[PDB]
Parts: sequence; structure tokens; C-alpha cells
Amino acid sequence: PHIKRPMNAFMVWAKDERRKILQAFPDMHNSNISKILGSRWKAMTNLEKQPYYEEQARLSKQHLEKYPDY
Repeated sequence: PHIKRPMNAFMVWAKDERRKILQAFPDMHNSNISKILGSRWKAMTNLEKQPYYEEQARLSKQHLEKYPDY
């Protein structure tokens, strides 16, 4: 949850978008929702990535803040 994984506003917005979609497609597993998210992402507006953007730097800030004696 608070690790420097290769995520981003997309995997950040898509993690809820896939969760928000999986609800609608509880069978659409990763191998499929993946094209959904990445297709829901490009289907966004770029300027609408304001929140999913800072939400990345935050979860990234919550990770390092967690490891002091780095």
C-alpha cells in the first residue's frame, strides 16, 4: 500500500476505476479490465488527471515518510 511500486495517476485512478468497473464486471479480471482501465484512462481528459495525479505523489510520500532510517 505504501511502497514505491510502479503505479501512477492511471494505476492510481484505474485502481478505483477498475474497482469501480469490476463491480460492474466482477468477471473482467486483470487480463481484461487492463484494456478497460488503460482505455478508460485515455478516455479521460488529461486535465481531469489533477486528483489522480497528486494522489500518486501522496501515496509515494506516505511510503518514504514510513521509512525514516532509510
